[PDB]
Amino acid sequence: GVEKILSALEIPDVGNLSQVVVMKSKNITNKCKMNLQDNNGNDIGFIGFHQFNNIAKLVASNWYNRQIERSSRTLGCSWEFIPVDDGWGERP
Amino acid sequence: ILNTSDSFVEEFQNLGAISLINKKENLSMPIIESYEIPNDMLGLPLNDLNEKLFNIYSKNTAYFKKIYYNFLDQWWTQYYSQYFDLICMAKRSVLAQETL
Amino acid sequence: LQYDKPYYMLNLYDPNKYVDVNNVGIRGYMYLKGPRGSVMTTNIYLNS
Amino acid sequence: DIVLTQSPATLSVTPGDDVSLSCRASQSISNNLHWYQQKSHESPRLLIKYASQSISGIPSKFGRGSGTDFTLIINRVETEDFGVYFCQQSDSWPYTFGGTKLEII
Amino acid sequence: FLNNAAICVFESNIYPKFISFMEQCINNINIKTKEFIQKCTNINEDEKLQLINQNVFNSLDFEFLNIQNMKSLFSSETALLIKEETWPYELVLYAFKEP
Amino acid sequence: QVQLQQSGAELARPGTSVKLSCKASGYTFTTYWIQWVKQRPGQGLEWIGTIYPGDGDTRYTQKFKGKATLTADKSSSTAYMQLISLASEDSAVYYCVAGYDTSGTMGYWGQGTSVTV
Amino acid sequence: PEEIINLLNGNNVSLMRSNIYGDGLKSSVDDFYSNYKIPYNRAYESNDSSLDNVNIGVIDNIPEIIDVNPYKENCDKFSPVQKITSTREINTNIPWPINYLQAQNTNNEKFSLSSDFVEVVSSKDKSLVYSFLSNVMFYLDSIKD
Amino acid sequence: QIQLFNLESSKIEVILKNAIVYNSMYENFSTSFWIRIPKYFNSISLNNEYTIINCMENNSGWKVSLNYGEIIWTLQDTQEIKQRVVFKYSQMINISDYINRWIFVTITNNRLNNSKIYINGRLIDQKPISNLGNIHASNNIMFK
Ligand SMILES: [Mg+2]
Repeated sequence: GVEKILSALEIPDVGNLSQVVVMKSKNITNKCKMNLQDNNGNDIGFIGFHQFNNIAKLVASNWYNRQIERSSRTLGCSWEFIPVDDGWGERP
Repeated sequence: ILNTSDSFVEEFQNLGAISLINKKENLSMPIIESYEIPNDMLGLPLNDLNEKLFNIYSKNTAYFKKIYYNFLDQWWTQYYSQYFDLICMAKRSVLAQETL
Repeated sequence: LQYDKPYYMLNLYDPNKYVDVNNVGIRGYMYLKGPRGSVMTTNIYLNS
Repeated sequence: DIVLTQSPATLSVTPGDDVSLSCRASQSISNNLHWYQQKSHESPRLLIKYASQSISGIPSKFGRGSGTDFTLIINRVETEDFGVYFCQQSDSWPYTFGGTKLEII
Repeated sequence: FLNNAAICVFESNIYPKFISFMEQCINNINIKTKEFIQKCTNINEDEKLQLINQNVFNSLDFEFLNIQNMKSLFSSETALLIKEETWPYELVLYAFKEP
Repeated sequence: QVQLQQSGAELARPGTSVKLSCKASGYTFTTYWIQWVKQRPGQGLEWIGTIYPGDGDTRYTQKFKGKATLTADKSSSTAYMQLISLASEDSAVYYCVAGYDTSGTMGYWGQGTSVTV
Repeated sequence: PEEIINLLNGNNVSLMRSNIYGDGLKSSVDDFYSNYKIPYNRAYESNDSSLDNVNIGVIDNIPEIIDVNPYKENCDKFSPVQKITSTREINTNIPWPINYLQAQNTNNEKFSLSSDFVEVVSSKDKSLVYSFLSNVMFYLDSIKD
Repeated sequence: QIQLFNLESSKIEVILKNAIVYNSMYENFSTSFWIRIPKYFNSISLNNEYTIINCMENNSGWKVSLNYGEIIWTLQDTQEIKQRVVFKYSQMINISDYINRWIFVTITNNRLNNSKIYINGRLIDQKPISNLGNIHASNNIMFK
């Protein structure tokens, strides 16, 4: 399947699995994209989600690579990183 | 519409957008609830008065937002309806000329 | 955006979902779980 | 309504001694209580406003209490400090009083 | 053109009357609040002054006009789909390396 | 400074009526509650009622409901109390007062009106 | 049509008749806005997500209802709703937008573009169609010989 | 990125040249800046307008002030005739684009037509300032 389900692995257990992430800044510049790549420089696809039964799993999909930038279909692989800030300051 | 002149564009510029429609005045002023403050707070102390005045203040702000939404709904129902009528009629005119 | 900094995640297609991990390991997966919930102080703020 | 029970009914004091006048409220009134002194043939005089606040040039030996238990301290009773002491509440509209009689031994 | 004309009508004809009604309302509210706070028994004049200044309403408390929200009203999903189906792109070649 | 002056008729027959007055000066007459206190000779204080002259807000105690009638004239800075159906129990000294920080308290005192029924 | 615009002239003869169709919804002359009191209380204090609590797995695990214990009177007599569409017939001397719109349609195989609405609606042919395509008519004129 | 606290020593002063201080009735002018306003937590911030950027001199000039979900631009002539424009953002919302986020504010002032306030490059509000007379701004701009 083109949809590769992402997983959280032990750091000493990654081995030769696909882990190299290329970051992208799209316009502030809040919109962030993450294209996954194996250790051979090939594209695994952008990191978004896909529906498997009830659960929408985090997935590297090359279908995003087939979509033009800024298209609505690219809003699934667009992410927002939120650090703890003293201006927001709710309980972590 | 505004075709009585030799140029519609300058007439629109002069007379504003409101001149495009036929029913200019349709707004009805909503009735308010007359403002009253409860009488049990006359003898309240300082600290225990302030934070309930806070609640009443937020109430008044919410009431203001509600009145604004009433005006917005009036605009959409009474005014923008005629402009969407104009949109559809102009599109039909475009289609007729294209057919010609 | 900085290295070595912890960031909670938001997905722009479904802002009301947050990233959660079902199980750790190759046999596990990570998915978007909702709702986020609401944090509030009355008459001041009520946010996700 | 609010009832102010004041104690003692009458008191005898040596000049130069500390005294306490107890004012008990049937309901909680925060600090909305006020102490007054009334001498012979004279109208009462405001001593300390609120639970504990100084007024003009009243002797600097008064003011104490909150809630339902209030006390009028007097650090050094002098000869002119004879008279009736009253406490009143300004929380509820009834606006009740009490009564105590400070005499000097 | 006609959407912008209608929004201009809201800004030029409806919003002013909303503003007039709102200041008519807030004048009454401010008068009532000031008189009530002066009626208060268990606070002094400084507290009355600061509390009146605390809970006054000015013209800024009801200036809700946001032209960008008005414009975004018509930014429906269907409009987005039409925009992306009718943009001038007739060919956009992409190429990448899958495993 | 603030001063309060009361007159009263000071002498009346049982069953008749009387109207005591209280003139205020030195402050804004319409910003302080003005209250009346009854004191029988040698007894303690007895609260009667309070008037706000800003908009004429009356509030009485239940014991002096039909006896006392409180009014105030905005233009003359005068607060009046009317005692009607006078009996022997009304012979007392009557004070009209208003506070200076807490409007409910009595800070500044009038000279009093001694009535005799 | 909800109403019909009859465009007359000075001599009061029908030059054209245009249709205006209604929405089909019921109408009320009561003017809701003028009588509505905006609530002060009880509404003082809406995410794009409503079906989150629908769990497809557990629902798919619920067995079908087999042994039905029917409730005898579970339905009403179905009453159809009928509607009589009324048509108004209103006259005017100043052309309406629908008048100008209808003037741009012709069933004639051979027609001619014109920028004169009165001439188009009063045509004695009647093969003239109202058009505001100024450049098109200009170019068609330039090559007429 | 500059952080200004509610302290007297947390301030930035700009002494302007005498040839660029505003004193006119007809000269249009604009301002722009990126501001990050933290969320309001206390009720004491309710109905508490506080200036952050100050260019007022004897009640004449311009100031940028803040309030509970309010960015306020204030113009005032020498006759104490003043006009205020506002951008309001609510704190009662699931996810906000303005609360504790960097916002690009732009205020344009046409002395003949209107004063307009834009947020993130989009027109937000406008008020007619054509009824304002002569405005004499400050010789310095105060950020505090
Ligand atoms: Mg999917």
